[PDB]
Amino acid sequence: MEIKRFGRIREVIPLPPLTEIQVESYRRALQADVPPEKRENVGIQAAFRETFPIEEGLVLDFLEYRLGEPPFPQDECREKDLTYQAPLYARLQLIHKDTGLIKEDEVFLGHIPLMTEDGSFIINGADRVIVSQIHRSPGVYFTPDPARPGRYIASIIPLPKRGPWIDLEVEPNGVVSMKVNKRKFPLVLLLRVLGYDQETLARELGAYGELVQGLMDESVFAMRPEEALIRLFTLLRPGDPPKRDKAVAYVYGLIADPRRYDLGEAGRYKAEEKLGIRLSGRTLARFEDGEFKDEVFLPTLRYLFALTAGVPGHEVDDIDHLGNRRIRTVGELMTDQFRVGLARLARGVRERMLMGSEDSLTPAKLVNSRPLEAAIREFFSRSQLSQFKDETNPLSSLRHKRRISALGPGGLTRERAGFDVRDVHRTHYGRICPVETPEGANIGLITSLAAYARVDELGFIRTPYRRVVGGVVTDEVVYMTATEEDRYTIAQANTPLEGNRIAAERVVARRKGEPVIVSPEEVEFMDVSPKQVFSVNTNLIPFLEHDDANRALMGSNMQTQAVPLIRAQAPVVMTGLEERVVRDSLAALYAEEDGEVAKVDGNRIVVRYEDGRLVEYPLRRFYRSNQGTALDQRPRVVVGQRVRKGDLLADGPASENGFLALGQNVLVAIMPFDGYNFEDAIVISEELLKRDFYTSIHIERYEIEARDTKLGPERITRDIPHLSEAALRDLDEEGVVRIGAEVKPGDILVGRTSFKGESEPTPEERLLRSIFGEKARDVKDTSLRVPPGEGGIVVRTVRLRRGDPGVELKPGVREVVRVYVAQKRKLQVGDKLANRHGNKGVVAKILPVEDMPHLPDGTPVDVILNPLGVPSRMNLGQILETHLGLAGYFLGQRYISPIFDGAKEPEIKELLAQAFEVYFGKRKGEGFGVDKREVEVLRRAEKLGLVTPGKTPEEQLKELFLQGKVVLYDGRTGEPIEGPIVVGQMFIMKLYHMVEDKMHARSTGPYSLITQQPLGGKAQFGGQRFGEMEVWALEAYGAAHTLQEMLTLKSDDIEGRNAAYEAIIKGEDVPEPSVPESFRVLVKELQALALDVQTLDEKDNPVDIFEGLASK
Amino acid sequence: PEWMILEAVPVLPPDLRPMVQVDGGRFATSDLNDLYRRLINRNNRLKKLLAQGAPEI
DNA sequence: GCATCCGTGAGTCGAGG
DNA sequence: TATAATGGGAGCTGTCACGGATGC
RNA sequence: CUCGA
Repeated sequence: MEIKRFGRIREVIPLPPLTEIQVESYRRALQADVPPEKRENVGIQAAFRETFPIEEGLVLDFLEYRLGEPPFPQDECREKDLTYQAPLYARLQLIHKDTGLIKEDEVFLGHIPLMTEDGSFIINGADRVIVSQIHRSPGVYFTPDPARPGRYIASIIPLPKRGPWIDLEVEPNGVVSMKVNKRKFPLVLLLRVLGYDQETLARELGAYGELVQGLMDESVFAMRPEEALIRLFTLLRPGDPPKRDKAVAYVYGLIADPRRYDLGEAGRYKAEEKLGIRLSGRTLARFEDGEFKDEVFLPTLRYLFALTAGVPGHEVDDIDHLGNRRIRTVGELMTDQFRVGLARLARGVRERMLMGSEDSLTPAKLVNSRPLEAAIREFFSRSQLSQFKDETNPLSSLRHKRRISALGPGGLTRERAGFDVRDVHRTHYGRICPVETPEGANIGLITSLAAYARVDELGFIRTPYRRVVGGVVTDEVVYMTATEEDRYTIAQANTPLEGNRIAAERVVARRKGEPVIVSPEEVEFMDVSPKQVFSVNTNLIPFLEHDDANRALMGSNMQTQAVPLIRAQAPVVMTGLEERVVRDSLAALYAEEDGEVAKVDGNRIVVRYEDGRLVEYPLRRFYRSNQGTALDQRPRVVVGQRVRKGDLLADGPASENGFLALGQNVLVAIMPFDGYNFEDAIVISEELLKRDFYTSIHIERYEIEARDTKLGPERITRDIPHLSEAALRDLDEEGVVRIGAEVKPGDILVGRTSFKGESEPTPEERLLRSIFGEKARDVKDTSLRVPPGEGGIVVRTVRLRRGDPGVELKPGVREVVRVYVAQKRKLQVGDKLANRHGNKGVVAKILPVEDMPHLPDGTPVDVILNPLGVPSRMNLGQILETHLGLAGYFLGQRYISPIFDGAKEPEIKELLAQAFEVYFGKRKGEGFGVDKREVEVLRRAEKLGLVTPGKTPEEQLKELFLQGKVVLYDGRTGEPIEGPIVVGQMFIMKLYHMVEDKMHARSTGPYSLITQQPLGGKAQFGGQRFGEMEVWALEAYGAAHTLQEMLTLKSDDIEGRNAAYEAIIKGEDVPEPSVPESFRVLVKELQALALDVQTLDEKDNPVDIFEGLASK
Repeated sequence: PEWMILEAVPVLPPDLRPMVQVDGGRFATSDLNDLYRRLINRNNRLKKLLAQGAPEI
């Protein structure tokens, strides 16, 4: 159908590669395509360069490394639960200084996980994403002392875990103190160690007002750098014998050692820019010609004194400014863990160099790779920033890759995160979305990269601006940091232009975030697009300018929770980003070059390109994502079709002809309905179910192991004791359910028998056995069954057996069986629906079609939304959408309405007039006049001031239609709703929060080891937690017996719960509870602390709650 | 007052610091067992060191 | 009689993994 | 069971309010 | 940890 697009703002540049923040970072860290000798001293190369040479054979040096090819492809890694990784080899050489002997070898170091094409990893079979971390950039900062107004603190910050934070302060007594590792000492001493004399310090710092006198200490200048050095070593290391070389080693390792102290390149740059100096390396000082040499200290002190005095050109630093906060991407983080592992490896190396034969040492003998592999594995498996990939839909993955976290290792510990870190800073503009952040405790701490934003090589976030010269806007685009941006007057992207010239004499601009009205002469730069302000998710909300930000946050976040439907549609009203999202998420298949489609199949598309080569594209079909949603590609071309470069070949999940399809376009009415849409609840039509709207495919994975035991081996088999043919019906010969079988709760998926624990049959068992004369079998039923509330159709089985090719399981495991079960989920009561404007609700009622409100032409609406959900939410976007939807419904067209560049009311009115002619002219042509009920509604509408009195019925109905309102008949009575109702098409998504996955109940079930209280969680068939507050509720009701029951029979009273169950199945009332087991646990644990806790009666005589069982 | 000093350290019942076999046949155990083992090792070594007339340091 | 260092709290449930 | 060997090596730290010994 | 209320 035709797509009309609104807006006049012409985007000069397209969005950058949306996953480049991952891909380019990791590529930079690995340098795999770079021949060894051409590699830069960055990433893992830099890690190697920091670790080696290893001295005190006497020397082990690093030459180069190489990465081999992955031993297994990605899909295979997903199957066998393997990590997708490449072998890492390092070329090392061992040299004995005296002998001159040189032994060289390439040593295997283990594997390193590889990033897939889409920016993610495969770790032990599961897709993971390394989330970027925001932190304070290294450098030299000056901040106001919160205690002493007029005084300031200098802070020298290096990279995380690459040196201590050093503080310089002017003490109340006038002396300038330095704090390192929580040790306050006079800076004069260190200055002396660096080799400064009173003369130099006087001529350098004398200008400031007497501050320099707090720096003057005769007892410090009366001693040479060595004595000062040892003095400092005593001041920093109490108890440690003040030997010379130990002092030198410690101070060098604290301030000068590049293998231990490291400002980033960013920290170095920032220090240089702030202090107006130049650094040789990235440390605070050097060790040159036997002595220490200053680099940063004197300039820092200079600046501190200058700022304290009031000398112009010196200012404090806003630490939340995005010129002072940077991003650590996957490459950097991984490189850090790699560096740690390498350090451990080096310690191991020196350790081995001390031992063993000293003449027969090879690099292979010295290097144990285990700690490195361990550090890497730990990073990719159990790091905070290494997260289970969200791939509910492609947009989920895309967004997950663009997330920024202030938490994590070296990051902010929560609850120590005040309003400042969580605030939207002015410099977030164009860099970090002001909308997309979590609700609740993570708010402001997890954020999202703005659509046009790019992290630069130093880690600072940059946003694009257009150059403006003499009121003329060039196509030259410059990416700036916030620091750079603060220098210019930057016009808004919606500034009126004739050609490339600014057409208004008053233009809206920013100067350091401050909105200001300026002349075109003053304009230096201009925004590229409104798009650049917001994340990808927020950029998908049409009419965003009409929604309050709090609900925009919700619609934005909820798009990622949308489930791929079997009949998914792109929205009737789009923002124009829906294609780039599909393309960049690598969901869909596109033509590599121009060519002709040779073969089209559900499984594969074969294309013949212009080169004459036949390229075959296999199609991923009914694959299971991390969240169990269906991943499949449908061919969208036919045999013999002529395709150009970049043309669509196959639609992925949530894709409709290359357009992002997160849900369904449905006809909605905005009205109350008998309380069924009370408080955000939603009413829907059964028609939606009838035509499989909001139907989604979900795949669950079940797994079972047969292992070796001390009592005999478990085995997968069909020969399960005491089961009928009815229960074994769908099991194959080997004891595994067949492909295509429908399984329900209780049904066996995989048969398994386990040898019984050494049974001492109770006399009852012996007598019963005698009565029935049947030998008790050696093995028992331990089969994998469908859990309660689950099931569906078996679609795949995987069997891995020990002693078979390519197969080696964990020790003791004989075999592993996996069964995949697919279900087709229809929308049901309790399922969560949402639109892009933050309107969300669960389906409360599914009405038969004859009960739905309907148009005069007999067309029933699909969804009934409550108007009460609008005023206090202030998300009018959804209304406008609906209006446009109405037009689109009758014109058979879709729209692209860009944010802040979207369709305006008048244009929508025009479209609604056009649509009205189709909606009514058809009627008048078919030979029908206006209806009586319509006349009644028109009378009411005249009373409501909605239509002008005097006009004909058609003119008034047209007025209403232009207001987006129509006459609606109650399906139950055939009488019209007394007022005209807003009706139109709306894009609504079904979210992952389905009631099928949430409903859970328990009578009795498994209990905990120590506490003997019910386990938690649906998977463990757990019980609900009756917490402190629920207890308080019962107490406040005075419901003493209910409460005691919760405390005892219902949880952790063993005799009590047993007797209660037996009494209930006998039809007797439940007995009086006794002592909860966790109180006995408490008593014993207090005894273990050597405390004697005694329960006494009223006569102060001990009462034994252990019933003699614990008293000798 | 002297009871604030320990001569005999109590030992919690084993079921409150279990050594249990999990699904796959592997073992899981409480930290209290490692703390207790540290204690017992150091105590026993102390008794042996006293028995063999070790120096003061 | 008054600044300094230390130890301790910082919502709930539920879900995933 | 015997060449001689003799003092470790971790360490990024963006909150807050109170009771306390203290200890300036 | 991430998600939900």
